[PDB]
Amino acid sequence: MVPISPIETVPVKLKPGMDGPKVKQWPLTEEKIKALVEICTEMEKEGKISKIGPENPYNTPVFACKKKDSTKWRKLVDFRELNKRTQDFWEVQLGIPHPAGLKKKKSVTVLDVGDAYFSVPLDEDFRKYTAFTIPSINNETPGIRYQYNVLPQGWKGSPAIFQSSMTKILEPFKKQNPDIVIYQYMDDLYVGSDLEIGQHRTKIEELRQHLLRWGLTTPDKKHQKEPPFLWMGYELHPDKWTVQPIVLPEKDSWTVNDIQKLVGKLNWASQIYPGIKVRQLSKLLRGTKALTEVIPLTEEAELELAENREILKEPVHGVYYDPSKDLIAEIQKQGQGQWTYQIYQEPFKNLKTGKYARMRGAHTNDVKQLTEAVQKITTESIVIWGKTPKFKLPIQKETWETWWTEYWQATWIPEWEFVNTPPLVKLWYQLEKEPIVGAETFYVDGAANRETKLGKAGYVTNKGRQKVVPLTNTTNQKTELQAIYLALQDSGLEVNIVTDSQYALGIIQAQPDKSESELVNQIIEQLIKKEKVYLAWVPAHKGIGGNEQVDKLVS
Amino acid sequence: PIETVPVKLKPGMDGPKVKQWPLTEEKIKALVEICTEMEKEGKISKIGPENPYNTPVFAIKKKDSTKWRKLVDFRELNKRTQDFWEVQLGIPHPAGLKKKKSVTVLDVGDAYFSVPLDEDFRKYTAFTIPSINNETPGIRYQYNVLPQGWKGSPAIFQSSMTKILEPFKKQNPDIVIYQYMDDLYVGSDLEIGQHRTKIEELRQHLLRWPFLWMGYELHPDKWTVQPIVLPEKDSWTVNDIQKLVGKLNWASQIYPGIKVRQLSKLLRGTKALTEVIPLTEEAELELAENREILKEPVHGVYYDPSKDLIAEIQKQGQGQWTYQIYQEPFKNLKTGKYARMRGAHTNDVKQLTEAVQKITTESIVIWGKTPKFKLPIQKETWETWWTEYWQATWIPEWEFVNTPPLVKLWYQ
DNA sequence: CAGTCCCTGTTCGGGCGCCG
DNA sequence: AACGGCGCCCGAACAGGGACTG
Ligand SMILES: Cc1cn([C@H]2C=C[C@@H](COP(=O)(O)OP(=O)(O)OP(=O)(O)O)O2)c(=O)[nH]c1=O
Ligand SMILES: [Mg+2]
Ligand SMILES: [Mg+2]
Repeated sequence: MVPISPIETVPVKLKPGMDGPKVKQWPLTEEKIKALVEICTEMEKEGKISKIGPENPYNTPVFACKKKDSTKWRKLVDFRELNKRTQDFWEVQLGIPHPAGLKKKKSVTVLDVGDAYFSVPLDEDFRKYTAFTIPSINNETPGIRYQYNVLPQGWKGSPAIFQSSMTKILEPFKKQNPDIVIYQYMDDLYVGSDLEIGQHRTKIEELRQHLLRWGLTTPDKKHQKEPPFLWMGYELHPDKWTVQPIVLPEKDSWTVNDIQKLVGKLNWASQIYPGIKVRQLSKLLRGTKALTEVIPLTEEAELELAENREILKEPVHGVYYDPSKDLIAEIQKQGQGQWTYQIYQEPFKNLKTGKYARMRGAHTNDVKQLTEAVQKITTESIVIWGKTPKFKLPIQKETWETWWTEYWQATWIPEWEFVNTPPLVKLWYQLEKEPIVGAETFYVDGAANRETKLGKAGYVTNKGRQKVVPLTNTTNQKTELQAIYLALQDSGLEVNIVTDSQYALGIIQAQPDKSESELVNQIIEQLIKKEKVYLAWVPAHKGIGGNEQVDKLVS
Repeated sequence: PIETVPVKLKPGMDGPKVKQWPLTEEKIKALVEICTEMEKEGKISKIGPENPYNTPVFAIKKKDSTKWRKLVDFRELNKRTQDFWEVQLGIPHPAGLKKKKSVTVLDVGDAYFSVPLDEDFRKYTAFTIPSINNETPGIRYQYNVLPQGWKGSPAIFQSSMTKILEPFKKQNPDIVIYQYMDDLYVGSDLEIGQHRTKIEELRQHLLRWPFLWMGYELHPDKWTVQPIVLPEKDSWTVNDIQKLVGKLNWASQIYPGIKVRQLSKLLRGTKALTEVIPLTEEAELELAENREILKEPVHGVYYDPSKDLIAEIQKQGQGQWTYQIYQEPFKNLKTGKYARMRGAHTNDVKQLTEAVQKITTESIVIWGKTPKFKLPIQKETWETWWTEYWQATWIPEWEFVNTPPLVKLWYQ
């Protein structure tokens, strides 16, 4: 006979055709034995745990670690076999609140519900599926077995039920206090208002008593009444916010698992520290699949790490969101596919920063990557503030106009303006739209054998110029690119080039300025030196012009 | 007082589990206001996390409308109930709708809110309203009545719809009425004044039983086709003939009678691209014959109702967009071109959005189906912006391609 | 006509950061 | 040694289209 809590239960079923958990206990140290027998006794008197008998043919072990670095201990059940047989839940947590999205509030209070999961009831017909034994001695007393009447910590359905139950309890209070903002993340409650300090504590106590009607306690231990507030890993001040101090490890010999933690902290630091790069550090995590393997720091990864530590020296901070002012996002090119941005409303008062350094595609250009960074910032801004910022981009209006109007794919950038901060993004060459009068016409081609991997590449021109170059360990695609490279090497500043390679033409027409292929990079270098280049395509094996002639040479 | 029609998923399929994407501030505020009124009216109810199903939701404004409309992306749920709205209770497609002079599209989705939904099926209509900056967890609802945007809604209401439209169809035996999704397609050959007058009689006919005041007008008799055309120049260069042979060679996959013998003979040797080549007597003959074959229809091209429609779009530049609709490759059922749409010369995504909506509207009128689109755009670019410009209550299927134009096939 | 190859793309799961 | 959320950078597995060979 246990009392039913005021919180409405959540009906939890299991996957059909499956039963409950039947896993043997795990032998643990005697330190854990004297730290859980006292828990199952206190929770039994408080109605949070009921004792069962032989009519419950289930069992589940429970390993326990200490609480978040404090005097208390934490009990977590290994429901990994129960989760495999429990129904799936739709998570209602859609993201992480960011302090740059908080508005200015005169009064701020951060609460913390004590015993979050242990104050929300479990489904009545589901408590039987949570059986576990507690041996008082490691090898003497068999130990009486108990069950769970609330949400166990470790179950895959506990977080979703608590977040949904917490919302239903706050709904009547929020309806009675519309001007009060309540950021609800798990059990921590961020309460803010523009009321006076005196009247604010009044509504806080009203909220504390409202939650108490459902058995939710807000003890004075984690009650924050004055700045700086520690909320979501940040330091919240009345007019600014900052990340909690980030400590980077400084070792003499670096391994694989240490760089993974190093790049991780730098990613977390790049949300407010401008100009953080992790290109050369993450480049060390390629190929090697041994977490306990020493990796020497390259000269490029060492200078990158030294420049990151100096950024973290001077303390930085972000500001809060003002809906009355516009959102501005400015991007800088950091070189080698690296981009850094800042989002602000007033100049030099950054709400947050960030970086975009993803390299997608074998071949690309700065304009494509800038477009991708704009899309990343836009979606990030819609999550935090619900609107798109005005962009300040280091690309001329004329440059962008030339690219998007000529590209074969739909592409667009929201309302933006040019900012003159070098290095400016530009297109490094432009293919001609019509053939060039007076320029030599190169008919190029290349063939390769699938078996021997041997191939040829060359050209013939209207002036009688000709070349054939034998290649070893190549492909049909590589010889087609090589043929175009030969025509660019051996031509003047203006040249017409005829190929039958849809593969090669598709790469060059997209005006790439960087490539994972050394051959394509050499082709780009030649295309830049030229004054006019006209690429033309013809179907192969059709007796068309000099294409038929150069096809005989290389095949 | 209405028995709920039993609805079951296709055997071997589970309900939709699609994540909600971020919404702008004005869209969330619109949806919170709409869902509050629908909950007060019992159309939707709050649910918990024990419902593992989910379907995205956002808001749109139709053309020349300032009123927010709730739109659910039921695309995943629709193809998991395909044997319902196509085998059990299917809606026949009138072949004469495309022949009418004027066709008006009426929003009748609000009538679906009066029929209850099967209790065993309501869990698959779950959706989640997000919050700005994740201030609060997601607010989850599920539908208690027939939801807008679900292909099962017009199928169940079809029996109710027939009785409502029965007196009007007797009054006007020449008017063709087609129902697709939340819309009603009313076509007639009457004059513009006579047509709009009869449309208002149908509106009053529905009133005696929030977007019924709008009437998007179509003219399928004015819809055009964009054939493959060949350039006509006074002089031809080596480059001109190389492009012509490349275009005719690809066109031979559609018309097998196209020849390039007498034209490739003009390109004998290794000539400069800008060298002028006078067309021979036989080359004029072969080019004139090819121009006539491009006017002749393609052999054995007809619509198969059991196959899916596929639409490809090409960006041609300067506000020009071409498209082809087919079921089998090189067996196009329709080719067309759009120009000077909204966003021309400034916004590719708004134009591409508009083009997809026009092509889908035409497919609904001609065949009663929405095609699957092959969009010339990057996935991340489309998924960032397309809902900003969407003005339709349905959503077609689409995939993303990248085909560099080796030869301008549909627009020289 | 199939069956490969070459090349390039996306999907997903795990490493790490961070929150509770 | 647990659960859930989001982000990054990583590699393996997979899909898909042009092009050559039997
Ligand atoms: C930090 C943490 C948390 N949780 C779950 C449990 C309760 C809520 C909040 O955890 P908590 O605030 O740190 O402890 P809590 O149970 O609330 O007890 P109190 O310290 O608040 O009294 O999230 C978890 O399952 N694993 C974790 O590591
Ligand atoms: Mg707590
Ligand atoms: Mg070739």
